[PDB]
Amino acid sequence: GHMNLTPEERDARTVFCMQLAARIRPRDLEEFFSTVGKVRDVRMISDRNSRRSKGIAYVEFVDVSSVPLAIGLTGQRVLGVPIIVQASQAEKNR
Repeated sequence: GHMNLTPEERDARTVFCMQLAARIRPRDLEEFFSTVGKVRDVRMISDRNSRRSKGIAYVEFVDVSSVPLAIGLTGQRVLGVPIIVQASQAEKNR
């Protein structure tokens, strides 16, 4: 349980989006959440190198409660682009 929020908790609202298509746009992820949510910014790895994973992005949400929202979206697949439940959490707790 929380008691109060932290400034650094806002940093952690980001959602790691893995399993993505080689040819996804940055917007394809922000759209996919905007239907139920609000986006702060879009930190898509510029996946053009043609030799790495080719299926990753990090979307900054504006809201803590959209992290467990985004988890619940794992089994959709826009054009063939599902998302992992992973979140962009950290190996830290107080």
